[PDB]
Amino acid sequence: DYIAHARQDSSNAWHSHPLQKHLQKVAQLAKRFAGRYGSLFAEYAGLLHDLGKFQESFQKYIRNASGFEKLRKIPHSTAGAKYAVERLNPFFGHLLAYLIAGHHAGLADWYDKGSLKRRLQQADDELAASLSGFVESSLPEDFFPLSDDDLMRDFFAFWEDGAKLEELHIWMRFLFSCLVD
Amino acid sequence: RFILEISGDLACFTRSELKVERVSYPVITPSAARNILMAILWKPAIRWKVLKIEILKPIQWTNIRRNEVGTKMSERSGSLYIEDNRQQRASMLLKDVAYRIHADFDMTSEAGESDNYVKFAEMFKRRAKKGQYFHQPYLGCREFPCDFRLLEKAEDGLPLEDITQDFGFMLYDMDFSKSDPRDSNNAEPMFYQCKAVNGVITVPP
Amino acid sequence: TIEKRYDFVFLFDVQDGNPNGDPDAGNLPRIDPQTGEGLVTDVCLKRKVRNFIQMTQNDEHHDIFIREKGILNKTEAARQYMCSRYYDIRTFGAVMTTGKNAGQVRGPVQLTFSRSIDPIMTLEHSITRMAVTNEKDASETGDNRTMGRKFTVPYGLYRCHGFISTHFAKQTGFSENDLELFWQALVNMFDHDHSAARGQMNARGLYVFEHSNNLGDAPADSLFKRIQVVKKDGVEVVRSFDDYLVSVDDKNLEETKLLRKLGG
Amino acid sequence: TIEKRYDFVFLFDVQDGNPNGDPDAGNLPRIDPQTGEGLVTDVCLKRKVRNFIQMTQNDEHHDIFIREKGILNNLIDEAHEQENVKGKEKGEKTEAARQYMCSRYYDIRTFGAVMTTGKNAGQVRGPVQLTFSRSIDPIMTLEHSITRMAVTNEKDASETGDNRTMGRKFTVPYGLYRCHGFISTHFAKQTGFSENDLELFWQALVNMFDHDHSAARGQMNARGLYVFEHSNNLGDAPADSLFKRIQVVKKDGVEVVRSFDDYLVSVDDKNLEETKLLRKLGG
Amino acid sequence: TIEKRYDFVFLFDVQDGNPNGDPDAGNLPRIDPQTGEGLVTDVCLKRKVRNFIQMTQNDEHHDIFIREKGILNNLIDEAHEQENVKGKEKGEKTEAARQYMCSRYYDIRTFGAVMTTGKNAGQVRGPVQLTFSRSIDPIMTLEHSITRMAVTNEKDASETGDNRTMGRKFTVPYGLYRCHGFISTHFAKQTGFSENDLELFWQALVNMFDHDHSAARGQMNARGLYVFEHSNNLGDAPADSLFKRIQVVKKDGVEVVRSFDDYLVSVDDKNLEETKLLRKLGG
Amino acid sequence: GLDRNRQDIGYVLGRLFAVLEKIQAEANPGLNATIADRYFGSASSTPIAVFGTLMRLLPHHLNKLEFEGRAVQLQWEIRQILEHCQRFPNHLNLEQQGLFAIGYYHETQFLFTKDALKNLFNEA
Amino acid sequence: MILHALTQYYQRKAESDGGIAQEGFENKEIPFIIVIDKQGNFIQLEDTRELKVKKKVGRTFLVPKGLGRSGSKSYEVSNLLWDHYGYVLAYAGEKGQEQADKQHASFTAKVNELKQALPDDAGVTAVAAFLSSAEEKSKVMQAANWAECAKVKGCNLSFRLVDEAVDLVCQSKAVREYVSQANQTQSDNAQKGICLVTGKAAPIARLHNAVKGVNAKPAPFASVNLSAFESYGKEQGFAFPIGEQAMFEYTTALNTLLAGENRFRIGDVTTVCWGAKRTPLEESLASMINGGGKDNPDAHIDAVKALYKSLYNGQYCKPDGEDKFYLLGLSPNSARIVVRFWHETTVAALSESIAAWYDDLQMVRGENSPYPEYMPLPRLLGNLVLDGKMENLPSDLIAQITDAALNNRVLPVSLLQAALRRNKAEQKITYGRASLLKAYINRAIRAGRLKNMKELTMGLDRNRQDIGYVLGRLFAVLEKIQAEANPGLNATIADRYFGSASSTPIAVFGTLMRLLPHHLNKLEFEGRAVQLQWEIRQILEHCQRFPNHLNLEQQGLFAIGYYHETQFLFTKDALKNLFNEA
DNA sequence: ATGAACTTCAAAAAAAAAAA
Ligand SMILES: [Mg+2]
Repeated sequence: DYIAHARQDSSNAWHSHPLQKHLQKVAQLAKRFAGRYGSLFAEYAGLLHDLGKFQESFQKYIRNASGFEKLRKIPHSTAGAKYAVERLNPFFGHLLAYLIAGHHAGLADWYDKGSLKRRLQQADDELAASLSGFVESSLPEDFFPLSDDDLMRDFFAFWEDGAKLEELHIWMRFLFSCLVD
Repeated sequence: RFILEISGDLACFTRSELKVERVSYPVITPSAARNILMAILWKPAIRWKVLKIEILKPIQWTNIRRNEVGTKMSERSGSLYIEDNRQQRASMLLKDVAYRIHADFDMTSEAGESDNYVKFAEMFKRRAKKGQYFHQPYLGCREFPCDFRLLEKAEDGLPLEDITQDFGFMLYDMDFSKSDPRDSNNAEPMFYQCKAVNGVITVPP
Repeated sequence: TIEKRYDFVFLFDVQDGNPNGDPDAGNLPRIDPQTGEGLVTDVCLKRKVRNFIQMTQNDEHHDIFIREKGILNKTEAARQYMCSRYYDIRTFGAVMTTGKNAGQVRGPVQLTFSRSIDPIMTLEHSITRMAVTNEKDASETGDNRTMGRKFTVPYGLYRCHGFISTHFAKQTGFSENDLELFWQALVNMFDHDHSAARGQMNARGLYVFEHSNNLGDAPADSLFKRIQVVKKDGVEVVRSFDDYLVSVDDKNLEETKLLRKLGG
Repeated sequence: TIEKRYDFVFLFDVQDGNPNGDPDAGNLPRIDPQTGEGLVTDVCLKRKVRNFIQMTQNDEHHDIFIREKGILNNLIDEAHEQENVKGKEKGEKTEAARQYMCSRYYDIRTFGAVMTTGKNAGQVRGPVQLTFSRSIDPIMTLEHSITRMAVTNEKDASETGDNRTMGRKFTVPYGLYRCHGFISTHFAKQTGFSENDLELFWQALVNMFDHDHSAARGQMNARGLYVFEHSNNLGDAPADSLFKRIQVVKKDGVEVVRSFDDYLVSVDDKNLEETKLLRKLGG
Repeated sequence: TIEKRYDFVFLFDVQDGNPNGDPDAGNLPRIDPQTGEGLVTDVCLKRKVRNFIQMTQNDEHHDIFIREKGILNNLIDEAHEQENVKGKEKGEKTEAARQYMCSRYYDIRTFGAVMTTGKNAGQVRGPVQLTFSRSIDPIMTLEHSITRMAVTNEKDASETGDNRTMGRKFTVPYGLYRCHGFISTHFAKQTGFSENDLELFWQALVNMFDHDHSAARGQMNARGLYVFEHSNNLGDAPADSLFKRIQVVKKDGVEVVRSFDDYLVSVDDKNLEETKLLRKLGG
Repeated sequence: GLDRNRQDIGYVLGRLFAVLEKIQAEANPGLNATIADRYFGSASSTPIAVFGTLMRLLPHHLNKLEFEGRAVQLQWEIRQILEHCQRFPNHLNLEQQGLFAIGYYHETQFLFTKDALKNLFNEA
Repeated sequence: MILHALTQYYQRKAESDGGIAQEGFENKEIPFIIVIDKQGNFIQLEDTRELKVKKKVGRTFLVPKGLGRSGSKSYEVSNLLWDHYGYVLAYAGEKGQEQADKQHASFTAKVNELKQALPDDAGVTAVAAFLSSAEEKSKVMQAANWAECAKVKGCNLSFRLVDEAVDLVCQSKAVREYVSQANQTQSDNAQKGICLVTGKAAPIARLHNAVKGVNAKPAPFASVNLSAFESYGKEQGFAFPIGEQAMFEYTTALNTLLAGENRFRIGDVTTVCWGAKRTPLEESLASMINGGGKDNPDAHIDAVKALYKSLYNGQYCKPDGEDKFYLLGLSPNSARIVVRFWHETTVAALSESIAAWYDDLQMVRGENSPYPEYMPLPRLLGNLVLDGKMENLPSDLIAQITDAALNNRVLPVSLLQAALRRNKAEQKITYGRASLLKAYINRAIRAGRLKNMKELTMGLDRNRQDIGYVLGRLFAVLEKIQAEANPGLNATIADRYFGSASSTPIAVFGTLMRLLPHHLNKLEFEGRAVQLQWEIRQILEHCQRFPNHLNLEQQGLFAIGYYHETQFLFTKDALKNLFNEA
């Protein structure tokens, strides 16, 4: 616990991907994945990419669907995104939420299709559940630092003279690539 | 100063721009506000002057396409036959309006002998409290009556309580200065509302 | 010219028809969008007065000048002539292309959008025609149909407020005879302006208030609140005028008002 | 050109069927949803009069602005190939064509017709104007689920065993519909609606359900036609004062009405003798 | 075509059975609820007349627009594979198709048919319009629960060997349904519905229950067919002023009926002979 | 939701059948086919058919009732119901058809509301 | 504010570098651009077409403004260097010559009087030598694709000389300046003041400019031209003294938004929405943004575009606004423009009608309900349709439910009628018919169209006493008991008794409830039978008699009651709980 | 000469859910 991935082993055993190390490894992996671009920035979405996987409900679905300790299709991408938007910054939070809530549903719009503005506003209960899972058993409270002052660095280490708006989408997809990869 | 309190179910202070497709000025035009105060009392000695509109019910709209007629009436052609001269003017009307027009007046050049400002003031005061008028006041369009009242200070809740919408340049009061008797050649003076803080003050020219 | 100010509460009703359809919305009776109460633009009332005076008079001094092609088929010396031979120009006023106030003759009779008393329930009756008009898109093999739309108000007691101003009658020459014609109109115009769209309509009361003053010794609001129209006690949904208590209140107007109950 | 003004109370009824089904509601009879009272549109009874005049008159001066293959412009333009082809100067050619149909089309004389469609052929008001007849009592539309033992098309389910297209046959178990009608002299002047064209309409109202029958409407009957003929081309009395005069109430203690025998049509011919004539044609 | 208009009262009863089950109501007989009186859709008797004509005629010009494998668009498209394949100019192609479907199919010639569907064959009203059949008295639908010692698909087969699917058999212990009907001449002109087709229809009405028997019907009979043949193509008398001549009441002292011997069918042919015949075809 | 004085013969018979099955289901609660399961179909439609036999069958349930005073409790409301039943109708009217099911479930509620019958009996 | 909110984003889009026509021009849709050499000699008639399925006529070249010809002697007006296949070639598709040659006698005159006033351009000297040719213009008709420009009435040809290759003759930096000089000198000596929109002196523009995208033809949005719409003898644009610089701005502000992504139909009412002046973009958020943040006028229009789209997406989110979106919901009259909407309000304030649509439409859903939380209108209306949502009546239905939904108006009776039709025609009440009936009946209550009844709730109302709603609940429990007794049923009492239990309860519920004891007997958990019989007792306690016939009001209740009670039964422990609290 | 009648103008416009 928490069971990020439940793999029914080829030997009819079951191995548990600990969400602790799942998020940790994904963040570390998409810290090298981004270079000077989002190294410590994409990880803060790597840390959070499957925060909703902490859902007490999802930790009843990933078991049910993948046959760990013996069908609902519980959303989990949105919870990490809502966590980001409330913790870092209205800018960095939504930046990071594009990556997070899209990490399985595909990169989302803010308004039109698969809108983030809808999912985040509807993620409040889901984020409450998933964050309760996160705090409930393990995962020291400084596991998700989401240090905006530090996260401001690789944003401004790459966005010299601010963030171009007309091509801020390219991170939203490149760092998205870092996360989804 | 008179704090008369125009109100009516519907109102159309039709924006000059959207006249053929009537879209009411969001609040009472200081011309329509004033001409109301000429409907209750006027004389070619009194010259009304709206000092401060105060919106009393929120700016709420209802579109009403009326089959209006297209052409003036004329001595030349002795009938319209509307179905020939039909037009369908939409009317974005102001539903459930109310306005306490804080208006006063002045004495014109042709004030006559009995130029008593108090005379016309008390005349209008009696007219408004009693309910008298020369003309049931038109909320922009005569199809809309001004269920008025002559308030003393304040007897209705103005809705734009906090600082509210600046309706931009509204028609203030069409300039009948170049006009001969009976307003032939006019012009339109217009005013920044100034805003609608809670009830718009107007600008004396 | 008349020498009294008349503020009247007309109360007509529509029993099974479209009192005044909305060009906004095809032809459905003008509802008040927020409260559902039906609207009947006074120009509709101003039309049926116009129509009635066009049907009945058929002479000079009582033409309409805004006449229907489908119902009958110096400067202040022709504008007086227009306010002489045209009953409408006197009654409802004019915008004479030549004039003093850039055209207007206001005319005594101001009129109110006839708001229904209670929420009308516009019944969208999709009617059919067993025939197409044009060589339609689908004026096709099987049959020519032009499935249509005709709305009704299953009942609406529409309340209009008119303000005959004796001050305007003096300019227009709107004499007491013309104003009597006007009452005859309101009362006897939904008996003559019948149609398919307009169903059955009836002037269920024309409560005029004659004022001893030219200026008018009342607030018109106070007078109209003397004509209290309510749904009756046990009437759940209104369907006829006998489902409304039209309780006039002549108790206090008696100072110098005259509640001429000219239609009810 | 009739010289009186008529205000009639037509009272027909539906035994078992759609008096006038609502295409908005499958073919449910038009119910005033608030009261459940049935509705039969103006156009339904106008069409049944039209059908009666397509049945019984069938000549020029009584055409009907007509049935299925009724491209209406094919008649409207037919007006413009008349005595008014080119000498009537479109301004009044429209009126001349309008008068041609008010000479030819009994429907356009009796009722109006929006004829401004093709080569604009006028726009007639129609001296005879019926009102949406409301059943006196709530019609208890029964909404029978009929069956068909034959599919129509090659359905998504026109499958192996049986071909079936069940469907709906809504019926009113009984409805006493009260049409009000207004035969205005003023528009009888512009359309030439004759006293003859009016007796044809009286016959039509009395007999137009005996002849316009269907599976949909089953049995409908004209249960009474009380005409108020006023001495003047104006109105002797307000119309509704004459229609409340014919008061139809469900019988003393029938909770649901099954037939005209469960209604009581009491007329009040006591005071109309002011100068008026109540001529009772069906009741 | 016929040159008289007919209004017939067709009293038919059901003794122990479901005259017309309401698919909306299980299969329990159609009922006028607020009066409990039974109903038998017009389409039900039109169906049994169709079954009768399909039974007896067995020949072209009297087909039936027909039984289960009766994809109606197939018959309609047969109409468009005729003398009017192309020679009838899509406008009146559907009218020639109507004339065909009327010629071939006695169903269509007699009752109407909505055949606007496939290769559009027009829209026949049908001179013969039976109404709904409202039983004279409230049918006391018995709803006889029955048993079957057998089940259907081995999914409802018992967890033991004892298979049974009791099911329900709704029967009217007696109901004298009364179907008003109208042979309209104006639409007989449209369909070519002739006095031969009409005599076929009268035979069909009398004998439509001797042949359409079910475990559901139990026993239905045609207790009377009183046909009012008007002199005119028009109606000599209003249809319901005729149908009130066939007054069917429960006899003097029957609490509720159990056979036709419990109903008095008083026929009043006293004064209808104004210009008009009453022929008691069935009773 | 029980009109104890409804007088609607369908409703009083529904109430009567509800108490009849209440007694049967208190006579032996472990019961494969209560009179709802075997008689209701006609009790709702042909009250003369069963309701005669339902009361051959009733005194024996009243005997089988373990609490001998509970038998008086339920028999009393059978009588309270049957005051409103001047006769078991041959065939229940269609209105009465439905009101029988109404009565069954109204009176069944009244019986399975905790103190209702024991109370209402004590006001007699 | 209707137009000063249009002038005040022309001044924003012209300053956001969004590419709006600059002070003398117009993004005219020029379909069949002409190519000429430096001295005439027609080169090619390129067509800059090929867009959305109706091939909209041309790439929008930002050419000198259309002069609003509109008259009997319309030929004299002659737009500068782009006009018409009748103005450029003297070719009249249907207008006949001397109504196209006089056009060409003035279009050539326009080009030449430009050439004399603008020499040494090689773009206009080229066309002025192409308009003094009469043969190369003839060669224009003998072009490869000329036959396709003759098909489009009112084709607008324009003169791109070769050797500029994207730049028209009317794009060169002399014609560009000439127009910026011919809209700064000629359109400045007019009636001196005073602006309606800006309030500045700004010489008044009679003939406001043909707002395109509303009507069948570009119509002058603000245009008082009939004998009496003129108020004070002001005559057609002095009735509303809008300066030329302000008239141009809002006219080309509508023109772009009715040609941009701003345009979207609310319902049957084409609407241009654009963000208002955004707040100063609070410093922290502007720290990351470079520039910093810019007020792109049409930036977050999606918030409102995807609000009305949410009514069909079913993706409605209750929005928190304070970002105000101008929403000018114009619509054609015939050739005037009817402002049907004007909303400076936030998208939250605009949502109050779709929110009320999706809150009146709220209906119960269990867990893992395949139904969306806010159910999309097309998929919602698809529960009214025969079998697939295209035949729902495009006038009293899909086109009017939307108006009854976009505006919080009363859903038409044609929903009870249609939703009930499908309830007893599909023999089941899909969420979407229950939800849509809940919306209808809630708004019928709220409109006083359904008097005695009280508004429905999301949940089953284990109350409500409604002789239709409680029988809907009764049917729901009856069918649940049956489907609980027989898991696999081919004819549930829905499929067999619904059409008459919904509309005619005595016909059925007197016989459903004889099936009921047998269904309860067959329940494998006899305690479950007791629970279901208990709740049918509770349901039927609210029922004093099955009604002979259920009013159209209550067959909607029956459907709503059915779905309420059936999703109460299919709730996790609802019946077990409610039973256990008795 | 003023105002209806008429003649030009311009050449539409189109959508719509999943679910991580
Ligand atoms: Mg994941």
